[PDB]
Amino acid sequence: RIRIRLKAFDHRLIDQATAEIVETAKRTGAQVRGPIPLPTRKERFTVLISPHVNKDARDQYEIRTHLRLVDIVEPTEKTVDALMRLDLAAGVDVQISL
Amino acid sequence: AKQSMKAREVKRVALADKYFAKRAELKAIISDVNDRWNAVLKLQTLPRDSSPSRQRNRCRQTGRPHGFLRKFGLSRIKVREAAMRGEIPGLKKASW
Amino acid sequence: NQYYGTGRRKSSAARVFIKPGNGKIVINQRSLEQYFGRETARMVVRQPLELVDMVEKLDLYITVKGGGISGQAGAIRHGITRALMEYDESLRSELRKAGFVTRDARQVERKKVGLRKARRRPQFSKR
Amino acid sequence: RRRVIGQRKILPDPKFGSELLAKFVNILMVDGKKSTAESIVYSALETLAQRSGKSELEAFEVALENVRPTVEVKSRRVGGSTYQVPVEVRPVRRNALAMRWIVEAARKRGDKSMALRLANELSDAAENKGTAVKKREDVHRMAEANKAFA
Amino acid sequence: GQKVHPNGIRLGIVKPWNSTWFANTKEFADNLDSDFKVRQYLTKELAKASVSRIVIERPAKSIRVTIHTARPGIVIGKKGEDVEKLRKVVADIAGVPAQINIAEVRKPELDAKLVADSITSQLERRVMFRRAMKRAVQNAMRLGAKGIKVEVSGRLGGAEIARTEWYREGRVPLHTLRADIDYNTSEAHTTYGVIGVKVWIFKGEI
Amino acid sequence: QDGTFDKLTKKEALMRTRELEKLENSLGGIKDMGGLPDALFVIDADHEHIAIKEANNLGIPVFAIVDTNSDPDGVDFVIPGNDDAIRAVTLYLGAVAATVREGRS
RNA sequence: CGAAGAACCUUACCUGGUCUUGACAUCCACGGAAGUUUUCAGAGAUGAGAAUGUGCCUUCGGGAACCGUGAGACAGGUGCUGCAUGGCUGUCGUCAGCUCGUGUUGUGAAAUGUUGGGUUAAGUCCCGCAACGAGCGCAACCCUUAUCCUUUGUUGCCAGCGGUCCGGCCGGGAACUCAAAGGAGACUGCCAGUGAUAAACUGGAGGAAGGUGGGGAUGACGUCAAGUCAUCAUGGCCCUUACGACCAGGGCUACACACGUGCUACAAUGGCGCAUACAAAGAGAAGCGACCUCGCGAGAGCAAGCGGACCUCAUAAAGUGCGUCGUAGUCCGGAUUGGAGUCUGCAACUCGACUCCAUGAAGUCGGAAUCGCUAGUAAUCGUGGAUCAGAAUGCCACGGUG
RNA sequence: UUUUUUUUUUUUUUUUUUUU
Repeated sequence: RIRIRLKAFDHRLIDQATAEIVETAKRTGAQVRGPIPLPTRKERFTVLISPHVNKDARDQYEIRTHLRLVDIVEPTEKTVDALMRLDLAAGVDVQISL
Repeated sequence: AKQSMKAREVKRVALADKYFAKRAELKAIISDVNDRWNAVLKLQTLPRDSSPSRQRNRCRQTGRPHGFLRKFGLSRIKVREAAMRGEIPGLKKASW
Repeated sequence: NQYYGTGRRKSSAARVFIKPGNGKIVINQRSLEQYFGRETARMVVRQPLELVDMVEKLDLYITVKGGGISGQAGAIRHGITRALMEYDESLRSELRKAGFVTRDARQVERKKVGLRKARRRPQFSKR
Repeated sequence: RRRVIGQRKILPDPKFGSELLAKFVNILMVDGKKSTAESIVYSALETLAQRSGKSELEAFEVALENVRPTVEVKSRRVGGSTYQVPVEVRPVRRNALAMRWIVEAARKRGDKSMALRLANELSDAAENKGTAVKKREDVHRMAEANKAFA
Repeated sequence: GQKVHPNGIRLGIVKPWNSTWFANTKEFADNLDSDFKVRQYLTKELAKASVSRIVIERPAKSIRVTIHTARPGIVIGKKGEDVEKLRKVVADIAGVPAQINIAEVRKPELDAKLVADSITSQLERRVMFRRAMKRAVQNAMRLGAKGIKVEVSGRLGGAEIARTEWYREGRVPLHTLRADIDYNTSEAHTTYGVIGVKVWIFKGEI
Repeated sequence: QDGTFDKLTKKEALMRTRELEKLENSLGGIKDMGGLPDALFVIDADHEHIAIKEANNLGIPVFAIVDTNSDPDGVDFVIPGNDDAIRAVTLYLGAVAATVREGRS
């Protein structure tokens, strides 16, 4: 139960990233988990871009900031290794640390 | 008291280990109530100005100390920009 | 084979199963009268099963995660409403005709700024 | 105010199937706590029954007959001055009002515990002696009489 | 009785940014700081044909500077010697390189700004610019638009005089986050005090 | 003339079917108006009301079937007759409607 | 009150000790390697000594980190006016808004669709009336529900069995809570009564809400010539031997007076003594800390752990079973005063904040007359948080016997 | 076209220049 806490700004990017592990870190060992979410930060966003001090111009946006547990039952090198070889996919913050 | 004692803290703040909290790791053990050597503490207490834990602090994003919100790292007057750049992530429509 | 239900009232956080026959009502490891022994609300948790002759035909097993007996006494109501809804379609009428089908959702347009009721609009006989 | 949404429906009592006994103790509460107060009022119907050794619940109505009113007087100035004008309380308000008069006597009424106040006060009611009968009868000596001045 | 930005509140909807760049957690402060300074320098270089849009992109903190002016040929120089200069003095503050890209203001008459830079130039002649103010709006309106409202506040008379004047050469749907509208400004002096002109250019409906 | 009037929401489109109900019944004989009228042919003076006032302000020709309550000095053409009902107008109109096309030549 | 800590405190002010380029920060002129450690003075600012140190490019040039003294330019403060103005917030406001691009009866302050018939709780809807329609309010996007639908199985979490050394313990699998992303389904839908088979209003098929289903929310013009004038953003105008900036002290609380806000004490629908059944709302490395050692305890120590259901702070109070008082100023009243101790601190004492034992000031149901509070809502029944080297009873928000 | 539920409540000073 080593918890690789995958996250991104968008749902689209974390989807592609977990879908590689649940198959490839599963190859000869664990039933590796990956869809299982956390308190996903669906809030509202406000930054000022008013060209002078006059009415509003604080253009309100929306976010996903979506997060999941990848879970590996044993460190078993002969099954996990593809997730450590996945280093090149920089845009997903993986928080392996436990 | 505006820019003030900054000039006095900056010259001794970074050495609070050397003044106490690593200089203590042999002689300060005996010197405690739990250990009773009565002779000792009273001759480590002399540095007075550095004497930790004491730091007047540096609110930086405000040029002077109109207070300082330790939960948030900003002055007591400063809140309203965080609705206009997100530095307080629960700053939304008020609970009253 | 078997049936099920779950509820959310005051604040339980409890479930129920149904098993084929012999007519009892347990709570994990003790009987109903042990878990609710003086709580005046103890009577309702079996009452729409006893109707349809449970004694040799149905049997009941409750489990819990927020004990809360003054809410649990009705959380079990909507729960056992669910269990029955797949055993017998006919009792949708019964459960409805006696209220057992309902769950907790209604305030009556209440206080937000200070006026007691706040949806009903300004009103006349010509103005 | 145009909607028919008004009053409180509740369930009946846990032993004998009446909204009467439920509402009765559901005034007597004075601080909430319902369940044990319903158990004390059960003991009140038993401590009533110790007067005969039969079904004295058959006498709970017989007593409350002397304590249900007809009249109530409300805030009325419609002829330039105080002008009452009772008008009747509806069929359902009849014994719900009597609880208030039983409770407002019971609160301080001096008997041997919480049940034995309501047992004795409903004994007195049965015999027309009741504090609740006297509280009723005073608004009958007052309001029901001003029916000839309205 | 309100001044109301149509711009800024709606960046993705026909009104593109003054800056679109990305700094994380710690790295925001010196970016923003420089975002006033390179802007300062650029406009005093450009003022010989102004700057309609002053577009600071930052592809890797280093700065893809994108400058709409009426006459590129004077900031290009005699071909390339001011493009060297600018790229030096806009990188210098930032500490990182700044790729100076031009654009041409496609006819100044139609623009998000240059209607205000025409009227505020006239206050440097010091004589009665009113002879030329409604005129220079109505000229630019024969070459583009469907409505415009224009406001001047300032010191526009003599000795102690400060007052404010308002004008309407067409209708103005005031905020509409679907329309082609632009709000903007420009600022003058006349040896007594400020003359600050503002515009609402109702160009088109959608 | 096609089917695209039925778009978006049916209530957003029935809002305009009510606009049809209130406008084609009130303007259905003048749906174009790319230039002004040149002459006014008319059968009332007090309900129709405005028509004779607008005409006289602009100096327009007017052809008007009228009775004993009239003011004949506000029309180019009085035609003396019973003011109302379908019998009276129908005596005059089958010549009017012919002439306004057969006279084109 | 601002003050969410008027006894280092963001300093009023009472002062005394320095100054008026001052604490902070530049452009040239000649020059410097930057700092660690005590000793004696001093209330702080600052004063007098003694030792120990010598960095990176390296054109040996120019300087960096980084410290100087000497030039000319040259530094600052909540000072309120709403009234140059823009954001912003309010109680009025969930009224279905006004006034206008044209027109024209009114010269103009009259609104000019509110008029004339009727019709609805409703500017409700049939029309009419010399009235258009132009778009910013409209039409509504929302958040949380709540019930579920797929993909799910999460420290979660346990249907049905696998071992039990009796702990979901560890095997073992996918019913559902949970966690939750994409999202989704309730409409006069069909039944009776209502009347004009309009209206809509009632009960109900059917339901997790019902006729905005609830709770948050946005809060248009019009908003008192009201604010935020103590971060606002800035036009008109401040004092500048000054409202500019360094630093140690202290004293705000008295006491006759009230008067209230906030606290309670007047005993059994109470508690008191032993024993028994169930929730959680929260905040959490300037962190929060169990088990476990020494305990009369405030309070010491050991330290697993725990970063977001794992660590911990609640073992809500009610209630329930068995005993004890016997209506009794006590057994309850902490008003408080005999002594005893503490967590920090330059600091609390004429200034607190809490603890251990002795105790015991008003106490027994107060009148007049300042508004709480209609519903899942005030009696009733708790727990948390920040300011900040920190003790608010202020307030602030959701749960639940009722 | 009977219309007494108490009689009274100090001066100021608001008031964003101006020809059009």
